[PDB]
Amino acid sequence: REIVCVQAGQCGNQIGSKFWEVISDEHGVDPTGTYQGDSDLQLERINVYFDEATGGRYVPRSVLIDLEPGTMDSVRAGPYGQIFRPDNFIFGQSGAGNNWAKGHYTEGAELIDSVLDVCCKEAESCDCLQGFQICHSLGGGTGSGMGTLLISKLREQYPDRIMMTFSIIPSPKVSDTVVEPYNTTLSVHQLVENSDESMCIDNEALYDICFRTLKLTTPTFGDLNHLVSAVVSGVTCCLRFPGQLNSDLRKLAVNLVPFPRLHFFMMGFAPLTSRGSQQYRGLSVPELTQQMFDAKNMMQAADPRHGRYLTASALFRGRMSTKEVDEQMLNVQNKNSSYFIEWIPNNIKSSVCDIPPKGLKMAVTFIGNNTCIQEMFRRVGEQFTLMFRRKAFLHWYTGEGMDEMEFTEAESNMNDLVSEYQQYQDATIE
Amino acid sequence: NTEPSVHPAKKPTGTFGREASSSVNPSKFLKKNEGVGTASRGVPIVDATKFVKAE
Amino acid sequence: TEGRFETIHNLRPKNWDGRRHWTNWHHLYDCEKDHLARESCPFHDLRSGGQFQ
Amino acid sequence: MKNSVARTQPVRKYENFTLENNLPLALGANFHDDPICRDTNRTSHTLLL
Amino acid sequence: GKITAEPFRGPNLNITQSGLPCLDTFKRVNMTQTIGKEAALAP
Amino acid sequence: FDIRDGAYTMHPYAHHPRDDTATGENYTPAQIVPGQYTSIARQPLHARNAI
Amino acid sequence: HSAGSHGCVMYPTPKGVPLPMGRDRAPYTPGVDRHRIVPPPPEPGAHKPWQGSGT
Amino acid sequence: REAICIHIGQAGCQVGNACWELFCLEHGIQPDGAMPSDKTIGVEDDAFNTFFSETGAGKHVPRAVFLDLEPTVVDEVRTGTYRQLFHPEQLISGKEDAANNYARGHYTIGKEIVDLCLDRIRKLADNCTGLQGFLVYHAVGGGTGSGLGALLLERLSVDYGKKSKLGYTVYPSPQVSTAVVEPYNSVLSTHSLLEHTDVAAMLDNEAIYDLTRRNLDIERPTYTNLNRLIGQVVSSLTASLRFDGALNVDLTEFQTNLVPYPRIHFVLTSYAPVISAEKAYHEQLSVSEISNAVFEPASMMTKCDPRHGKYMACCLMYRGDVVPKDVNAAVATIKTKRTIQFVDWSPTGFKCGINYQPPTVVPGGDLAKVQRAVCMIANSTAIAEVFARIDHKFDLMYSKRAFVHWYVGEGMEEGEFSEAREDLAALEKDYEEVGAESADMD
Amino acid sequence: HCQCDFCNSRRNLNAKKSALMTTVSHLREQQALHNCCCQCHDSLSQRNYDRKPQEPSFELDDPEHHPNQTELNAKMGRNGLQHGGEYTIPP
Ligand SMILES: Nc1nc2c(ncn2[C@@H]2O[C@H](COP(=O)(O)OP(=O)(O)OP(=O)(O)O)[C@@H](O)[C@H]2O)c(=O)[nH]1
Ligand SMILES: Nc1nc2c(ncn2[C@@H]2O[C@H](COP(=O)(O)OP(=O)(O)O)[C@@H](O)[C@H]2O)c(=O)[nH]1
Ligand SMILES: [Mg+2]
Ligand SMILES: [Zn+2]
Ligand SMILES: [Zn+2]
Repeated sequence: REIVCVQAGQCGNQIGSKFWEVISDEHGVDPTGTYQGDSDLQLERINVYFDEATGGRYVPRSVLIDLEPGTMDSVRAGPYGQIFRPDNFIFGQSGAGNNWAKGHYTEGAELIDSVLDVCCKEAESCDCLQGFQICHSLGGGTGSGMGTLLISKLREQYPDRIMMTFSIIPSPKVSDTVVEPYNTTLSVHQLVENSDESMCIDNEALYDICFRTLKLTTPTFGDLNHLVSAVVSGVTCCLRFPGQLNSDLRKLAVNLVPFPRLHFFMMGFAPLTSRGSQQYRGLSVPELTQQMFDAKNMMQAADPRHGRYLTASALFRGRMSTKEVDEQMLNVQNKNSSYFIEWIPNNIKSSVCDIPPKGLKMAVTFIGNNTCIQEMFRRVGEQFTLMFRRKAFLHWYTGEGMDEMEFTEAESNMNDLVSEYQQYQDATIE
Repeated sequence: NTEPSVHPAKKPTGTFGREASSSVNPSKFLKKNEGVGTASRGVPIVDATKFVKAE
Repeated sequence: TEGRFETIHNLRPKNWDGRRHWTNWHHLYDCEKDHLARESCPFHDLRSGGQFQ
Repeated sequence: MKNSVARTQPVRKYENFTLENNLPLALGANFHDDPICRDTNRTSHTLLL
Repeated sequence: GKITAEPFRGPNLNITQSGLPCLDTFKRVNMTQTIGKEAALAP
Repeated sequence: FDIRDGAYTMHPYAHHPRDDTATGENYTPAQIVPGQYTSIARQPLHARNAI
Repeated sequence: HSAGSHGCVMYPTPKGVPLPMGRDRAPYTPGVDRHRIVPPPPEPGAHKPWQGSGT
Repeated sequence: REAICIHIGQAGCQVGNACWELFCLEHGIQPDGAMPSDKTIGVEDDAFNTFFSETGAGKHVPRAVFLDLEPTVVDEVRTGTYRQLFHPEQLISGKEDAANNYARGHYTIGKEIVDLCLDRIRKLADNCTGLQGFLVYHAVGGGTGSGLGALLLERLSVDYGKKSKLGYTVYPSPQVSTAVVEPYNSVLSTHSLLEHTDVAAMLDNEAIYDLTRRNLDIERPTYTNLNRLIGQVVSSLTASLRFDGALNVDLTEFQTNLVPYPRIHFVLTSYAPVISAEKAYHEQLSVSEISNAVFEPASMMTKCDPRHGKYMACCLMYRGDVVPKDVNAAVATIKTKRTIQFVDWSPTGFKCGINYQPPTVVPGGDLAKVQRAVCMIANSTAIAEVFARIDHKFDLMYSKRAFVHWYVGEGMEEGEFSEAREDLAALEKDYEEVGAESADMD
Repeated sequence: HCQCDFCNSRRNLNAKKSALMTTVSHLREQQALHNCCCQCHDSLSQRNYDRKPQEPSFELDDPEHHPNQTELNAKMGRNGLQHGGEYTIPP
């Protein structure tokens, strides 16, 4: 059961470098690539993320794509950068210009065949292939355009596998890019047709986690990318270690998605707490559940109290009793019953895995399907309509060649997604 | 009389790849409800093949 | 626990004592009150001990 | 590249690394990404050298 | 609960992983391989 | 105590881990958690690592 | 009072012990269903909720 | 004189580990499959034969298959302590799970694996001379357990015909729950279990958690405790085949005495001296006290209350120090009680069994050691109440077709939901009708 | 929530006090925004008050997410089906 990773654009390549550091640490792989681990449990599932080189060494199954090699050059110079296969780095000779239309239509079609060739070479080598995993930002240029292009091509070529994306989305308070509404709207239009499941993270939520919860004096992008790599590596933990109640990406999708358009999820990770306050409270399943539902530990700016949970999933790592898990999930569902959709008799799936991350006794990652995501799409659609009515920056996209009808189609599809979420929020049995 | 698996062991394009640069045109954009038909979206893909399901 | 049965006050969710239930919707059992009271796990912790029912 | 052929990929330090100091990779402890822990900030085209 | 009636713990009691009550401590059963591949390949 | 950017802050001379609990033994980071690499069916009970 | 409250917990009364009462004037008989409803299957022309977009 | 065990999916394999641990320790087979015997021909026993066969090298091997679609649990069995006990062909594992879809297991994926399982079962049945049934362990809440268990029971029922199939089934608990789609899989499962099983024993984890909290003194129970209790029950029922006794009971006697009509085959199970070591100091354990214990609803391993129904038949298995006269006095006292009720068409309500071998003690276990025990399996109309809670959850989800697109995409007609829901309604009405007192001329 | 008289009185007092506090806070905010107290700023203040959002509530009786099934059965008249049915045994 093998995963193929794709890293696209600056954000994707930077998060990927930290992810592969975390994964190499968890499996005891030296930065030279030699296995140096200390239990057979580490070795017996190494195939899931690593390919095997001949003597000691293991090589990681990842494709790196960008239009200018600067980010790749930064990751290759990093402490673990050498592990990556040289042939897996694909780059052009001129930048995306932070423009979606360039990234999708002009430099996209120039590079895409070499990326598809590398992805096919990696996919056809597996004895049984599990889903693809893609990291990119939606506000950027090459990330949005080529990520969604590649996703569409892989969905044509591999329609029976799983398609998973991790995606960075614009903060509600401060923009990092002026043309964010166009790139976001077009990317969400592509994703809602093509994708099976998409996770969304706000950089503002990571800043608030670091400053308020962890009380870090001088946080850096390494910390935000470590938080993301921690949750990403947690979702896959049941694929690659033993446990009392195994789980799988397809099983998560089957329990989380009621209808095929409603596949956008919120993420959180629970045992966040500052080193000074750790002495006051010990680790236990009630404590993890309390942190798990605390909005302080959720990676988006929208708050659950303005919506309702359709479904949720919790993956627990560590040696613990099933009784405490079951009774905690029952007590939380009964005590907060107005925030859970009533025509589903039980909204939470649990899973339990024996092996925690090093130096923590227990951890849980939380995935939530909540209607408050509609507020984000509504905000993006508002900002899009403000820009489009006035043709605010439209000549760049039209000069590349896009029909305005593309913009009206993407707006209509997102507006229907918002309406569908709002209707299911307020539905009733009658 | 059946194929070995529900997953296709027969496929036209594998590791050889296909010409994807010639398929992208700005005047042939994607429309609503025009995505790839997939078993997760509720379409019975297995009925197109010759795989014999359990009666 | 808030909503415990050992108080005169009713801190349970709205219409909890007459909620939609397998003894009421699409069925009609004479023992609806007993099963409604039994399946209230975090609220009968003194009556049942630390038991589910 | 079209520069002198004697150039080679430079050497970087990246001090204060938890994995090299017998410590777990804890949350909020990625000191090796702090710019004060590097010895230079000059970007070098390592993918060609 | 209350621990004021609990018996004391002696200094020679093994409370580590070796003192676990399991199939190892039951000396009636023999865990050394006698017949099979592992016993064949044993030094 | 001070308020910065809408959040509370404490000076680290009154917010720090404890300096006691020095057991005088050497351990790798994989030996911090007892039973780090054993499953429930292999060993369903919890105990300190063997010396 | 030979059978008892059948495991039910009744509110105490200053006099005697209360006993459960059936629907209308019928005798108490737990475990027997008075009115069972099986909903009809959906009509063939009904719109499938996963077929398309919009509300 | 033998029985073959079929273990399906995660719950069934994990319960199998506890069962085979117990049967090994009770007979005395070492973990590598060896057992010393007598050197003179004719002075030897046979009790192992019900569960083990010996190889020409003297290794013992058990009459079981382990079936799973995911590798992890079977690889855990392969790498554990009992590695050398099982034959490697018996441990069968696929590539990928049925993803909580009954439809995926039944149509798409179990269809690939089912013929290997049937070939292994055939190879077992050829190495027998008095096979008298199949024991099946599965959960109906998950995808592969429901779908492949149903498909395999259908195929077994065609190939073997009259041979009996007795199921131990973990049904979805009435308010503890683990997955969202449990009602659909359990509803679709119950139709196959209805057609293709001779007696079905129902279990709920919530009841065994309550039992381990109330009777045992365990603050944090886990699945190994529940699986050890299930193993003890199975050992009690099969002890009648394996050891000397006053009143033996062959597996056909269970079906003859317990099943009044061919559809009315779902039974409740309970076990008496579940007690902690501290309690053993202060409790006498006479025949009549444990017989009184087996009738308390706090003793049951399924979350149903039998006071809301009527008993049709009870089968009481006593093992240990019991005298038939004490069993008779106990049963007559139970018969005297007015809180215990039998349908008026079943006057002689009881079957008894008496075996001399007391229950075995497992090194890590939580039960006390006791000189005698009694185990009961009983048929009662109260079980109709258990199905109604699953059907209500099905109606709640199905009113909006909440997840149906997965099932329809993976190969199933929408019609199958309505058929199964109507079949469970008819089964509920059958249990209502069979339990109605007397009749009238008009 | 609870149906005692004390709880009802507390809820009514809370409603009145919350309304008054919201009104006075909005007027203070508008006065701070404009730095004037003339009559010409009342229309824009009313428009801003109308534009102000409020937190949602899911315990309302308009979508009615928490039905009282026993009261509904008593009102409709589901007292039991005499003479049996196609799915119910006659008593
Ligand atoms: N008593 C008991 N219940 C278990 C055990 N393992 C799982 N269950 C329960 O059975 C249900 C889950 O069924 P699974 O066995 O995991 O399903 P599956 O056979 O693996 O099917 P797939 O997920 O498609 O592979 C849940 O209700 C669990 O609580 C166990 O070891 N003992
Ligand atoms: N969390 C995180 N966000 C990033 C990182 N790099 C860029 N971003 C964000 O992603 C957006 C910019 O997209 P970008 O990656 O530059 O698009 P590109 O030019 O196509 O590669 C902005 O919102 C940035 O704040 C990173 O390393 N971590
Ligand atoms: Mg499974
Ligand atoms: Zn009150
Ligand atoms: Zn003014």
